[PDB]
Amino acid sequence: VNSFSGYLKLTDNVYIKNADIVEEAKKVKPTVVVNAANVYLKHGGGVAGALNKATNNAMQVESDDYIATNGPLKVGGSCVLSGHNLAKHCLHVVGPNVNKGEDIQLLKSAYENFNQHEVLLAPLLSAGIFGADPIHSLRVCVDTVRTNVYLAVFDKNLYDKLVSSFL
Ligand SMILES: Nc1ncnc(N2CCC[C@H](CCC(=O)O)C2)c1Cl
Repeated sequence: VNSFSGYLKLTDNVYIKNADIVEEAKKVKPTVVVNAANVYLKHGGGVAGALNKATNNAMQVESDDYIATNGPLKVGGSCVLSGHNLAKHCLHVVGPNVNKGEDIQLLKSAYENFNQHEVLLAPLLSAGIFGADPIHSLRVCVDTVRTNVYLAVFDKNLYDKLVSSFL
Protein backbone atom coordinates (compact mmCIF):
# COMPACT_ATOMS: atom_id res chain seq x y z
CA VAL A 1 0.00 0.00 0.00
CA ASN A 2 1.17 3.49 -0.90
CA SER A 3 -0.29 6.99 -0.56
CA PHE A 4 -1.39 7.76 -4.20
CA SER A 5 -5.15 8.48 -4.37
CA GLY A 6 -7.81 8.77 -7.10
CA TYR A 7 -5.90 6.95 -9.87
CA LEU A 8 -7.50 4.77 -12.52
CA LYS A 9 -5.67 1.44 -12.86
CA LEU A 10 -4.68 0.74 -16.50
CA THR A 11 -2.55 -2.39 -15.98
CA ASP A 12 -0.88 -4.43 -13.25
CA ASN A 13 1.66 -1.62 -12.76
CA VAL A 14 0.44 1.57 -14.53
CA TYR A 15 -2.01 4.06 -12.99
CA ILE A 16 -3.31 7.38 -14.38
CA LYS A 17 -5.00 10.53 -13.04
CA ASN A 18 -6.01 13.98 -14.30
CA ALA A 19 -3.73 16.05 -12.08
CA ASP A 20 -1.13 18.78 -11.95
CA ILE A 21 2.10 16.89 -11.24
CA VAL A 22 3.35 19.83 -9.11
CA GLU A 23 0.41 19.65 -6.67
CA GLU A 24 0.41 15.91 -6.78
CA ALA A 25 4.09 15.91 -5.77
CA LYS A 26 3.69 18.38 -2.90
CA LYS A 27 0.88 16.30 -1.34
CA VAL A 28 2.25 12.90 -1.86
CA LYS A 29 6.03 13.61 -1.32
CA PRO A 30 6.79 10.56 -3.46
CA THR A 31 10.19 8.89 -3.33
CA VAL A 32 10.66 9.74 -7.04
CA VAL A 33 9.08 12.42 -9.23
CA VAL A 34 10.01 12.30 -12.93
CA ASN A 35 10.88 15.50 -14.75
CA ALA A 36 10.38 15.91 -18.51
CA ALA A 37 13.93 17.17 -18.94
CA ASN A 38 16.05 18.23 -21.89
CA VAL A 39 19.72 17.29 -22.30
CA TYR A 40 20.88 20.64 -20.86
CA LEU A 41 18.58 20.43 -17.81
CA LYS A 42 17.27 23.88 -18.79
CA HIS A 43 13.90 23.84 -17.03
CA GLY A 44 12.17 26.61 -18.95
CA GLY A 45 8.65 25.42 -19.67
CA GLY A 46 6.25 22.54 -19.69
CA VAL A 47 6.51 20.11 -16.80
CA ALA A 48 10.15 21.08 -16.16
CA GLY A 49 9.43 24.79 -15.91
CA ALA A 50 6.54 24.10 -13.55
CA LEU A 51 8.51 21.72 -11.30
CA ASN A 52 11.46 24.10 -11.19
CA LYS A 53 9.22 27.09 -10.35
CA ALA A 54 7.74 25.10 -7.45
CA THR A 55 11.29 24.63 -6.07
CA ASN A 56 11.93 28.41 -6.17
CA ASN A 57 14.62 27.73 -8.86
CA ALA A 58 16.63 25.41 -6.59
CA MET A 59 16.18 22.62 -9.15
CA GLN A 60 17.79 24.83 -11.82
CA VAL A 61 20.70 25.80 -9.55
CA GLU A 62 21.42 22.14 -8.76
CA SER A 63 21.02 21.21 -12.44
CA ASP A 64 23.48 23.85 -13.64
CA ASP A 65 26.12 22.46 -11.27
CA TYR A 66 25.37 18.93 -12.55
CA ILE A 67 25.87 20.00 -16.19
CA ALA A 68 29.01 21.99 -15.43
CA THR A 69 30.52 18.81 -13.93
CA ASN A 70 29.12 16.09 -16.21
CA GLY A 71 28.05 17.69 -19.49
CA PRO A 72 24.69 17.14 -21.16
CA LEU A 73 22.54 14.06 -20.86
CA LYS A 74 21.78 11.81 -23.85
CA VAL A 75 18.36 11.84 -25.48
CA GLY A 76 16.78 8.75 -23.91
CA GLY A 77 18.94 9.14 -20.80
CA SER A 78 18.43 10.31 -17.25
CA CYS A 79 20.03 11.42 -14.02
CA VAL A 80 18.90 11.33 -10.39
CA LEU A 81 19.04 14.64 -8.51
CA SER A 82 17.31 16.05 -5.45
CA GLY A 83 13.53 16.24 -5.30
CA HIS A 84 13.79 19.45 -3.24
CA ASN A 85 10.40 20.24 -1.63
CA LEU A 86 8.50 17.99 -4.07
CA ALA A 87 9.91 14.47 -3.57
CA LYS A 88 12.90 12.66 -2.13
CA HIS A 89 14.49 12.41 -5.60
CA CYS A 90 13.85 13.81 -9.05
CA LEU A 91 14.56 11.50 -11.98
CA HIS A 92 15.29 13.85 -14.89
CA VAL A 93 14.43 11.85 -18.03
CA VAL A 94 15.02 13.10 -21.59
CA GLY A 95 12.32 11.97 -23.98
CA PRO A 96 12.81 12.82 -27.66
CA ASN A 97 11.51 16.28 -28.60
CA VAL A 98 9.62 15.97 -31.88
CA ASN A 99 9.86 19.75 -32.30
CA LYS A 100 13.65 19.22 -32.52
CA GLY A 101 13.42 16.29 -34.95
CA GLU A 102 14.55 13.64 -32.46
CA ASP A 103 13.91 9.97 -33.16
CA ILE A 104 10.72 8.75 -31.58
CA GLN A 105 12.10 5.28 -31.09
CA LEU A 106 14.22 6.84 -28.32
CA LEU A 107 10.99 7.12 -26.32
CA LYS A 108 11.27 3.45 -25.30
CA SER A 109 14.85 4.02 -24.09
CA ALA A 110 13.63 7.02 -22.08
CA TYR A 111 10.93 4.98 -20.33
CA GLU A 112 13.45 2.20 -19.53
CA ASN A 113 14.99 4.57 -16.97
CA PHE A 114 11.81 4.21 -14.90
CA ASN A 115 12.61 0.51 -14.29
CA GLN A 116 15.46 1.49 -11.97
CA HIS A 117 12.87 2.78 -9.44
CA GLU A 118 10.21 0.71 -7.68
CA VAL A 119 7.57 3.49 -7.60
CA LEU A 120 7.40 6.80 -9.51
CA LEU A 121 5.13 9.79 -10.06
CA ALA A 122 5.60 10.86 -13.65
CA PRO A 123 4.28 12.73 -16.64
CA LEU A 124 3.90 11.16 -20.04
CA LEU A 125 7.33 11.41 -21.63
CA SER A 126 7.64 13.42 -24.84
CA ALA A 127 4.05 14.75 -24.44
CA GLY A 128 3.08 18.41 -24.17
CA ILE A 129 5.68 20.78 -25.61
CA PHE A 130 7.90 17.83 -26.59
CA GLY A 131 5.46 17.24 -29.45
CA ALA A 132 4.77 13.50 -29.37
CA ASP A 133 1.32 11.93 -29.42
CA PRO A 134 0.40 11.31 -25.75
CA ILE A 135 -1.59 8.20 -26.72
CA HIS A 136 1.59 6.68 -28.30
CA SER A 137 3.57 7.74 -25.25
CA LEU A 138 1.09 5.96 -22.97
CA ARG A 139 1.35 2.79 -25.10
CA VAL A 140 5.16 2.83 -24.90
CA CYS A 141 4.96 3.44 -21.15
CA VAL A 142 2.68 0.45 -20.59
CA ASP A 143 4.80 -1.78 -22.84
CA THR A 144 8.15 -0.70 -21.32
CA VAL A 145 7.81 0.18 -17.63
CA ARG A 146 7.55 -2.80 -15.27
CA THR A 147 7.79 -0.87 -11.99
CA ASN A 148 4.83 0.97 -10.47
CA VAL A 149 4.16 4.24 -12.27
CA TYR A 150 1.56 6.86 -11.35
CA LEU A 151 0.97 9.09 -14.38
CA ALA A 152 -0.28 12.64 -13.90
CA VAL A 153 -2.01 14.21 -16.82
CA PHE A 154 -2.56 17.94 -16.38
CA ASP A 155 -5.19 18.38 -19.11
CA LYS A 156 -8.59 16.92 -18.23
CA ASN A 157 -9.60 16.65 -21.90
CA LEU A 158 -6.46 14.67 -22.93
CA TYR A 159 -6.89 12.48 -19.85
CA ASP A 160 -10.40 11.50 -20.97
CA LYS A 161 -9.11 10.75 -24.47
CA LEU A 162 -6.22 8.64 -23.10
CA VAL A 163 -8.57 6.54 -20.92
CA SER A 164 -11.30 6.15 -23.56
CA SER A 165 -8.84 5.05 -26.26
CA PHE A 166 -6.72 2.77 -24.04
CA LEU A 167 -6.41 -0.80 -25.30
N1 LIG B 1 -1.80 15.70 -29.77
C1 LIG B 1 -0.97 16.21 -28.71
N2 LIG B 1 0.34 16.08 -28.73
C2 LIG B 1 1.06 16.56 -27.73
N3 LIG B 1 0.50 17.18 -26.71
C3 LIG B 1 -0.82 17.35 -26.65
N4 LIG B 1 -1.47 18.01 -25.54
C4 LIG B 1 -2.09 19.32 -25.89
C5 LIG B 1 -2.95 19.87 -24.74
C6 LIG B 1 -2.19 19.92 -23.45
C7 LIG B 1 -1.37 18.69 -23.18
C8 LIG B 1 -0.38 18.99 -22.01
C9 LIG B 1 0.36 17.73 -21.55
C10 LIG B 1 -0.48 16.94 -20.55
O1 LIG B 1 -1.72 16.81 -20.75
O2 LIG B 1 0.04 16.42 -19.53
C11 LIG B 1 -0.55 18.22 -24.40
C12 LIG B 1 -1.61 16.84 -27.67
CL1 LIG B 1 -3.39 16.98 -27.71
